[PDB]
Amino acid sequence: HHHKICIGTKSRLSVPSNKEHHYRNLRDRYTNCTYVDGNLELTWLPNENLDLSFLDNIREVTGYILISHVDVKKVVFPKLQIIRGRTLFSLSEEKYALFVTYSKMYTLEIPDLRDVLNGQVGFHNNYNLCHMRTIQWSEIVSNGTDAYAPERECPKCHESCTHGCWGEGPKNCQKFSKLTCSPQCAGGRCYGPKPRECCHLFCAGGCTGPTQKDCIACKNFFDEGVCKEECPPMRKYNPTTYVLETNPEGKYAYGATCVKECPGHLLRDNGACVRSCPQDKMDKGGECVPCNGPCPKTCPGVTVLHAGNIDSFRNCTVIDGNIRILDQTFSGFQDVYANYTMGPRYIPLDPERLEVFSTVKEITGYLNIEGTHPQFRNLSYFRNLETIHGRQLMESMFAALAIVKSSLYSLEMRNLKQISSGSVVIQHNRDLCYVSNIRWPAIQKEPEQKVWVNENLRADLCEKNGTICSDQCNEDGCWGAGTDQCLNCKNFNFNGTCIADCGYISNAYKFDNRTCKICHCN
Amino acid sequence: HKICIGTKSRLSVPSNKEHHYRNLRDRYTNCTYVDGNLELTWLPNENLDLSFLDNIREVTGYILISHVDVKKVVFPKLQIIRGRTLFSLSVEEEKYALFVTYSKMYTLEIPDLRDVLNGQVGFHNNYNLCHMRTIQWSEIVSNGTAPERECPKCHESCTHGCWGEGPKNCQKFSKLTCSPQCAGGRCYGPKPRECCHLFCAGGCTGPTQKDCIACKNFFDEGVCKEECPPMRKYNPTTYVLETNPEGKYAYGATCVKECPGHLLRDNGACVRSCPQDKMDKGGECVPCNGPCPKTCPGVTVLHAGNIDSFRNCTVIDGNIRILDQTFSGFQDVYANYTMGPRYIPLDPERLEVFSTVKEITGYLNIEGTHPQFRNLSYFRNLETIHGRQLMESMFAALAIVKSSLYSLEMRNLKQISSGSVVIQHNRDLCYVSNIRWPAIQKEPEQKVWVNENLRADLCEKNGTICSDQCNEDGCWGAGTDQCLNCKNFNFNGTCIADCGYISNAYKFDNRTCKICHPECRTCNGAGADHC
Amino acid sequence: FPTYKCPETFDAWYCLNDAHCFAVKIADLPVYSCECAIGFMGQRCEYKEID
Repeated sequence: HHHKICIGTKSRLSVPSNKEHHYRNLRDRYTNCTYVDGNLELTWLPNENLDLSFLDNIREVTGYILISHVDVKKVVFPKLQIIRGRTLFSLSEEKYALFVTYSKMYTLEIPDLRDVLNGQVGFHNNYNLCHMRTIQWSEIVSNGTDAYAPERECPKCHESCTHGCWGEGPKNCQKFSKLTCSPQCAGGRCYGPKPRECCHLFCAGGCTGPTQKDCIACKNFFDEGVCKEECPPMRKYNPTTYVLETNPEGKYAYGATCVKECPGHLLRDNGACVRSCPQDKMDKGGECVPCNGPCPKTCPGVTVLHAGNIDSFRNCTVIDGNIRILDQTFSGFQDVYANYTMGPRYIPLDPERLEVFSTVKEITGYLNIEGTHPQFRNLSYFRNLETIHGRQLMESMFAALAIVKSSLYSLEMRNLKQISSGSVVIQHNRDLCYVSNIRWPAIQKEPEQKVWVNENLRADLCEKNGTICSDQCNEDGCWGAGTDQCLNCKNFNFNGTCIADCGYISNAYKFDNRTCKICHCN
Repeated sequence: HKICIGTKSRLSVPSNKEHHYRNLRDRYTNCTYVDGNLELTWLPNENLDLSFLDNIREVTGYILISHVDVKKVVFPKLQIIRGRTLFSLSVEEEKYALFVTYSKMYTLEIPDLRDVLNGQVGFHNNYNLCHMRTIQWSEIVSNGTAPERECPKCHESCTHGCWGEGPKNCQKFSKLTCSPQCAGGRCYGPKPRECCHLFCAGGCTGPTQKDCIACKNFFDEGVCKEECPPMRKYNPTTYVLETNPEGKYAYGATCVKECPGHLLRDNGACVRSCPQDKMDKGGECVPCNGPCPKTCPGVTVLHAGNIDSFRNCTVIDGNIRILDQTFSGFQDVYANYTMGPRYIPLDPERLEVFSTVKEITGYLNIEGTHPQFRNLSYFRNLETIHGRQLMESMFAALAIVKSSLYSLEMRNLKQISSGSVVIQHNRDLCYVSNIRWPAIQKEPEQKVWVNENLRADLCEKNGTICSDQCNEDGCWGAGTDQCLNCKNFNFNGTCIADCGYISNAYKFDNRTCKICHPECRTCNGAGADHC
Repeated sequence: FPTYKCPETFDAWYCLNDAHCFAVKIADLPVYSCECAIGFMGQRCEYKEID
């Protein structure tokens, strides 16, 4: 539940090469979303024709909102009421929860924005933008602070409007849960002007009655509509019996939210909902558990693979993060720092160095491969990879496995039994073969997960070319030419390979029709 | 600020009511805070003093007042009743945090009573009682007449009702009285924004957590907390539990930096016992790698019905109480108060079950009487009593009261982790006065009571007095193994004067002899060829 | 302060250690309680008093 949770974006003020792909991305990410866990950034929408109805159901944003280079005449957040600003946007010193630059929109309408809990509001260089000066941010911006001219003549604020408007009409009037209030409830927000009409101290940006049960949103912790200092512990300590009892009423803490089950991208650990397990703890079935014996080794993911960080993956059983393999990876690539200042260039590396990933069994994020090199074929380096959890996904198509414009002839990663929670995108690999014939839902966990497989080497050319699945093997496909490379076998599986009848391979007892086993038979 | 332990015998009483009165006076005088139920019953004579009530400020269980005929019952300082144990008449029906019944008092004055946290209030069939109908119990209870004699109006002074005649006696309001913004709490002025932190109990003198009267859950640093500072603190911005340098263990309504040490530590808490997922490790309530050692829960009373369960236990979680009825056998009663199954008499020979037992996490209580229940050698392999749960106001880890015992015989008992030794009125029991109990107890703060057992001189003449082979520390019985500590040499848990007495013994230490390797008869040393 | 005899089954078997059973009706309900013999206490008179 939570209604619909989005993940916000970190990539900030960064320009996109293709404006249509970008719009398509934002539309995909935000549609039907009510609660954006992260930052919501509208960047580089230049076309005034664009349809921004994906903003239509957003009600709360945990991080910041960045609106930059947006040129559509009216930008409207019809239902957003709260910006938490748990993370704030600031340039290379002031820190923003709402920041609007270089946009050409005539009107920015947030008619129901009651409270910005943290960080400051800021506007910069928006020549057609209007009414912002009529707002009186001191009301909206918690902390009780005043926050940051247009080219046009600006429409008289509607007559209904008590003070200010976000735009034209009466539905754009600014509401005053805070300033309207009687002094008698200083340090809160009243639902009416009388001195008894105020709100529970937990309430954020409004409310309907005096109880913490009537809060619009809450400063503290929102448990299924009610607001509490703390989330009901999963284990509650009994003062009488001195025993840390298990709590039937227990919930997990997801941010300032209180949930029965933890969202897919997080792990539950000690009644909280964390992205990573602790050092002394093991991920298992979505829960941090004690790992029996010593804990298995892990290394963090890297934004781009290169000579500098390739060694760091030596002996890794789990990769906590993402893997991007780019032309840059092989080429060696010119680094850079956020300041935009140039960085060092790393001698290039060749594909053979990718054998580090031989010990790897799981990648918690996504696996991405767009690198090209004459010797970089097959992905047998990941021949022991079993699962890719799509705990974090790529920005477009929600991809957990995205192989794009790579110089690969085959995948070759058997043991890849599961991609949970992602979509697979394999496109434009000139000499990639096999991918067209793998039925990826067999590997995917939920039918709702999508697969895009377009623009690779023709399956017909691969037949002619010779490279197809073994004559053993069901219609599921194979990762490459070999006899072990098969997703599933028809005809009986023995060891890592498949044979027809346990008559072959000298000895083998058939303790299944679908499996055989070795002898020191029957 | 004295604590006292509440009784739980309901409407039951001693035959001797003067004794009963004196029993209550002992229990409650100078008591600030009563842990458990306070049952004030069968004061049938007016003019009993009732002063012990004067100092009570909090009662964790229910308060029950029945068959009390004193004219005026006053709780001068009682302000909250937690009702964590409640009183009932049948298993179905209301459970009461306060119930007064069949009682002859003219007035029950509990002024200054602010909060009944859980459970309901009941008055049944008690004449002359007054002003209770005038009281708003909706104000005192979170959720849940025809007196026949006159009934004086409340003082003019006060606006609603009263507890009794004074202007001191009118009911005050801290709850119902203040602004609706305070749902869930009491409130210290009537303005909205003049409410007290939801963390405390029974009112408060201002808005902050340092300001309430009692802590609802935990008191730490003179500030009420709902939860002790966590060992791992969650961060909502980046979804991770951090390690908390400020973290503290929950120890029953207080937060302590280190646990008591006779207790275990569950993740954030000083605990008595590990839950089914987990198991004891040195200190910690660690999880079980594979299987979880099966364990043996303590029993409320040991009898022929439950004895079998204890077969093959190394650790008794809970305690062991062998009482008279254990040997005599008894009928059981279900929780409905319908009679249950009868239990045949237990035969002391059957206590052999405990010979496998090494540790007792609770307390050991022996009060049972029987012609063949002479020694306590069934516990010969018991080595520690943890005292994680103690017995009576004496706070005993080991209580032996009026048993038929003649000697203890518990050779391996090396430690009592916490709590006291009380051994009294055992008529032919010996040794117990000459046992230097401090030796056994873990801390010198722990106390011992040893009185009224078979007189030391009378043991001496009988010669049940303990080997020459053991020091001033005493002993559990007469034999050489029995001694707590060898006087001179120790060979195979046996106390010996000189290693040479046994040919097969060689002198390993200054206080030890070990037996000679099978190989040879008499050795100089500890070897296969050495002998 | 009227007190009555217990049902036979309770009279005989409810109270232990040579106690006597008494019964009261409170709110039309039978409550069976006990008068303990010297040195015993508890609801069914099961525990030995400690000095």
